Amino acid sequence: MNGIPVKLLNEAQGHIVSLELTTGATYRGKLVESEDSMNVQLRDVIATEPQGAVTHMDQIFVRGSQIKFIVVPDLLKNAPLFKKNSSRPMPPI
Amino acid sequence: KAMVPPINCIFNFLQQQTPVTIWLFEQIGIRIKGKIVGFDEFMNVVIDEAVEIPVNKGTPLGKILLKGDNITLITSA
Amino acid sequence: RPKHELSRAELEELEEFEFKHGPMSLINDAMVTRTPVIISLRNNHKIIARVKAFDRHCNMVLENVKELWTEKKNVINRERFISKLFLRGDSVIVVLKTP
Amino acid sequence: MKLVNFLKKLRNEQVTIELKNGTTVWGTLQSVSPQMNAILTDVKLTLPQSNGIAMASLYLTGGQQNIASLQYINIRGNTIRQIILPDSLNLDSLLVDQKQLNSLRRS
Amino acid sequence: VSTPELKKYMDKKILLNINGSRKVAGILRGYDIFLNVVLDDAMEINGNNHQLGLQTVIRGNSIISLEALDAI
Amino acid sequence: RYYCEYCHSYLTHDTLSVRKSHLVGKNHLRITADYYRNKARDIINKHNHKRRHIGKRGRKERENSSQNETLKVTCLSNKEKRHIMHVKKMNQKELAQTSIDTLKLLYDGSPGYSKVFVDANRFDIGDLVKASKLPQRANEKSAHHSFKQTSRSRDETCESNPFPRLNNPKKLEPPKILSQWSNTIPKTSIFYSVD
Amino acid sequence: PVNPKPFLKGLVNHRVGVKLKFNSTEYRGTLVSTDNYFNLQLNEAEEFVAGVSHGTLGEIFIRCNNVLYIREL
Amino acid sequence: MNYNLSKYPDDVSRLFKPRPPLSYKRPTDYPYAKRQTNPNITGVANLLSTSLKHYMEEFPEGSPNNHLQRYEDIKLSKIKNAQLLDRRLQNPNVDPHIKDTDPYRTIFIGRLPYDLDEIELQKYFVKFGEIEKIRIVKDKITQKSKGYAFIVFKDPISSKMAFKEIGVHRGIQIKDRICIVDIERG
Amino acid sequence: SKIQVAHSSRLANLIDYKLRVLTQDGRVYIGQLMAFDKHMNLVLNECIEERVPKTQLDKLRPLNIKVEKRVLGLTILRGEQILSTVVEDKPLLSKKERLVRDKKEKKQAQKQTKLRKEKEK
Amino acid sequence: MSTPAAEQRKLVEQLMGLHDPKICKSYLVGECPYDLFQGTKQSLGKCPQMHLTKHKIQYEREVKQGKTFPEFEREYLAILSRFVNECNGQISVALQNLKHTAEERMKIQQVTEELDVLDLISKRKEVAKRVRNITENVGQSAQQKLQVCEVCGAYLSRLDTDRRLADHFLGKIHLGYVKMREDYDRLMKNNR
RNA sequence: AUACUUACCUUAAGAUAUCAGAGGAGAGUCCUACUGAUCAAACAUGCGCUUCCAAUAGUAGAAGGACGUUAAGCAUUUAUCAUUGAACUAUAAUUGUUCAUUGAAGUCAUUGAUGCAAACUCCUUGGUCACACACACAUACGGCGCGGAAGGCGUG
RNA sequence: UGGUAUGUUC
Repeated sequence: MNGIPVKLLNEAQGHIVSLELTTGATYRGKLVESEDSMNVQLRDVIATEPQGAVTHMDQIFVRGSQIKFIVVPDLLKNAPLFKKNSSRPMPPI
Repeated sequence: KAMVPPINCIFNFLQQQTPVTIWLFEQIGIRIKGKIVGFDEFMNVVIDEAVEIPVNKGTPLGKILLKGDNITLITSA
Repeated sequence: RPKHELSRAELEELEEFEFKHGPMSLINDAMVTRTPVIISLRNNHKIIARVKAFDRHCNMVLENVKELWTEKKNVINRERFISKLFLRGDSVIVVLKTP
Repeated sequence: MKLVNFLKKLRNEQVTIELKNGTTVWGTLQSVSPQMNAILTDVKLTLPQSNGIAMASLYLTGGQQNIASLQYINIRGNTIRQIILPDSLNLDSLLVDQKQLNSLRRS
Repeated sequence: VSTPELKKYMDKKILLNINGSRKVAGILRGYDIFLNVVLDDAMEINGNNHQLGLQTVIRGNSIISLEALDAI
Repeated sequence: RYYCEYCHSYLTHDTLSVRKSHLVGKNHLRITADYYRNKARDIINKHNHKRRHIGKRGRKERENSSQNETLKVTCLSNKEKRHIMHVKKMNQKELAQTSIDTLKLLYDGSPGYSKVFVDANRFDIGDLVKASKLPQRANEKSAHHSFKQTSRSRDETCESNPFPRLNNPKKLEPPKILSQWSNTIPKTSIFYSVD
Repeated sequence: PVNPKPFLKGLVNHRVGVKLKFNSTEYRGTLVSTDNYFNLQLNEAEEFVAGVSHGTLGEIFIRCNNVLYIREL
Repeated sequence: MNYNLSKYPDDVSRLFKPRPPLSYKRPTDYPYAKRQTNPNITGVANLLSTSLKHYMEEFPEGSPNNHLQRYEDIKLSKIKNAQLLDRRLQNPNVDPHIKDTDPYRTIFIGRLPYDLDEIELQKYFVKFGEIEKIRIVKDKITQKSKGYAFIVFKDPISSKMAFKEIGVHRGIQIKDRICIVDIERG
Repeated sequence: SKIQVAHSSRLANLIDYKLRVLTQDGRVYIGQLMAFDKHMNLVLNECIEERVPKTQLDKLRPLNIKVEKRVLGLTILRGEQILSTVVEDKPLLSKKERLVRDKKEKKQAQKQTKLRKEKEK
Repeated sequence: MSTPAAEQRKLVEQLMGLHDPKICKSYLVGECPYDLFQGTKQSLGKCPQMHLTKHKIQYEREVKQGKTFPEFEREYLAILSRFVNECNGQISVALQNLKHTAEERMKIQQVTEELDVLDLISKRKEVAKRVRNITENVGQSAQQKLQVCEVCGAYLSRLDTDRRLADHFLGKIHLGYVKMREDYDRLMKNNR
């Protein structure tokens, strides 16, 4: 259905992440609320245009197809989404 | 006021029959001016009385079924 | 008619009916009469070849490919003969059939 | 009627692949996804006569020492422009389309 | 499938960027599940000024991001 | 369907309004915070030692090393090393949690104390403080604390508190010293200090 | 009032013109058939590079990937 | 970096001190204003004039398609089988075995046993009305019992009641099988 | 680089390998994969992104090449703007040690299910 | 749907005289009660009449300048009156259930046993016994401590703070029912 | 932990490798602890197979780096436009030269950026293993030790 | 035929 990477992107909500866009502009800020379509909203945004300059947005909202990548913090190195043999405690009928 | 979804925005834009400036792709693309008569779910917009002007001597074009994947921006001139 | 509400497992029959009596009349005529067609691609690679198979994505198998492109510096034409080819429908600009 | 199932019958076939960037990849096929994500081994790839982005993509894959010899490359579907099959393979027996034959028998 | 969370941008001035430079500053009147953006009183900003009619609708394919120019 | 890997709780068909409300509730917060704390504690506490490589040492190194001296090994009992390592763990966590807060209490009567140090009238991150108040939908969380808020507004000017010594200040804290090395302090002061 | 599908089913058997995205390929011919993915099939088409012609083509299949619009003369 | 909106406590936030910001350098690709494929692609009319005459001269004949020929042979065999089935099905008044009385009193019992006899079938059919005639149908190529019979009774109401009593209780238990009875459907 | 990548392996078998994934730009990401999906969205542990400058490209055109390396750490890269992925370096622990670790994870998961069944009673 | 293109096709197919029974008059005027209770626990199922956006836009364009139709307004008034009568019956049933819970048999027996022992010094003893009976009544009422919502007829609480109450008022049921009460009061002010 | 209120929601389907033949069920479909063949997975197992596994008879060195130093190393290149005033080269929205009033944004970086080149130091990895400090080879090298890491082929 | 979250009393 959804998959592991979109669940990991929805996992790190409310944390300082860093995006890079397809044009080359790198954003960095606190993730407000991520979605399954990766259309992600950031706050306290610092932006670097592909020309080179640095600016600051207050509340950005980027579409998921114009994202090169996004960096989650390192404590999500150890996540239960990464566990291969985690069993399921009795799903409901 | 309220919320106006883009499909109802284009539908009211169709009912009012305002003069239309439709933009397209970048420097190869050419800005078109006309009047909307039909559209669909993939945003294939049908326009009439089309005059094309390049990016900064317009030529008439007639009636055009402009496809969706090149449409960028729609304004009321 | 909406695509999701037609039927189940009978969409292949409608796809074959669109293949026989739709825009696919030229790819069908080339694979049954073995006539050579000229496919112009999105990077000036013009292909003269015969069609072997049809796909929904216009993925086409071509046999006895004679392809030609033009390098513009000055102006030279470089060609290549390739025996078997599997062409993706992403690259295809246009398909012309000769009578 | 997807012809990716035709490429699924092409295991251990020594082919070339021209990509949309312009790189020619000579290697044997191992497997291919139904989304045409094809894996190849015993690979040498070459950017012919330019595109500096393609030269960067050619060199920055490890194993350059402009023919680059690599052991294992997975290739995404949308980067595949065309794939050239060896002429010794018979296309009349690999394109039998047994799924299409079962669909015609089910009609 | 999922409706995007543009509820906080209901009556605030936003600034769309189009493809590397076309900064359309408007007031968000509505959106869809395709990020098509309806803007009232649009304004093209160049690094000069250009007005873009009373209402406009902008295709979500060329939309990359949007700056919330007004406080929330 | 949706399954929380943290809380080990299932859900109905995947609604964004339900999944958004699941990551706000207090049980998911407790389980998630405890899981992150325990995984960080495990990756700190895991002493991944190097695999040892012992070679056949040289002859003259053996005649030099076995004749210089023989050192003494110190070692402790089980409860002693357990108590010492527990004190070292609480010292490491209290050093990881602490921070120097001298500039906040040292510029307390400054005329721009209500514009930078108040942390609510701050410009760049003050909207983040004013946004999530944790609005205390429980009545007991609002009825528990009965002390003053002492919220310093931005509009406080220099006319208020003109003389900082008449309004009773606090004497500054002394420089804290290590308790394990507290026996080497000079016991005699330079000047006579009363009270 | 109108939709692109009845306008495009009624556009069959007319000297129509199709511009591509590249501003150097315009094909003007008689439309034959069109599917729901809006692939185009033309007959006795003519190539138009930046306005000037090069020669007649004939029966041709224009892919909906590279079209920009279709016009009615 | 100092004060957060985050719902997590400060002990979690000290563990969530993020990475340092990324060291920006100059990009390598063209910007998205310049990202496009190649312009001025010439027409294909030059290949049909000069290159087609050299292409047809090197390969005047094409390769045969064995898979398309096998699919066409399978379609032709299916069409011939359908035509033979239509000729065998299209070609009750020209049958000497169906030259009995009217079908109002003539019921048909199908899926009967292959080793049954006419005496037991007559004794089973004469229980709910007087039977006038009985005829078990067999194949013309072989003398095997196909399991079908036609029983014409003296009255239509008694034959209908016998057919209802034989087809209502999950088929009549004829001695090795369950043979249901119904109308002749002539 | 004498690694001898497996001859019949796929993305489920290439997990926890130090990949060297190529993109459309050529911005090569080096790091361990830990997850994927249908769109080939790859998370990358201890990842580094390397490029070549425009001045170095003239020397690269037909030796030493000074690549520009930035450190990303744990990132999550999309499958749209990527081109190809290879296996650069083998992981730390071996196949038998990963097998023993997977058996310990299975036994720990079965013990956790027994603890949930004991707490449910 | 799993793809958004089929959702947009559905929006086009449902977006593209006028006095016909197929058009939902409560939706043609606005705020149909079968629309304001679609997916909640108080759902009525599915509206048998069809809803359309083009007819709603035509009705808005007619009511802007052209004219107004009193028949659809009277039908919406009758539907709102029937739904308000059903909700008032539900609120009266909830008030009767609250009165039955406040007047249970064992609770009234305990209250009568406390009041039978409730009878200067005698006045102070009677005041202390009345305070003890009031404390027992407060402990009996605090076992549930459920009030009655004056508008929507739900259950509330007095010791609950204003934030959980504000979370209660922002629901689909309460917003829809306050809008229906505003429409009913507007139609009763216009009719009378 | 029990009891109750409230806010949101209440589900895209079909299937689990392929081919040929025989039998059963009222041209088409299903089943066979039915039979032969291909393929996949798991567990074992062997191929004088393919690659790698760091001195100790010393104070070293192989692979990958430093987001380390010398190093502000050496050689190059840039660090805003317009109106007017006192002269002015002058096809420009006076561009060029010296000085200034004013007008819109106005990356920090010039100890900056690119290229070139050497030395030093420090990090992660290993069989730092068992015998010996030894005279072999045109069919070029007795690959005929105990293993480990990666892979190929073959068998059950 | 149910799930998630929250607030009171024992």
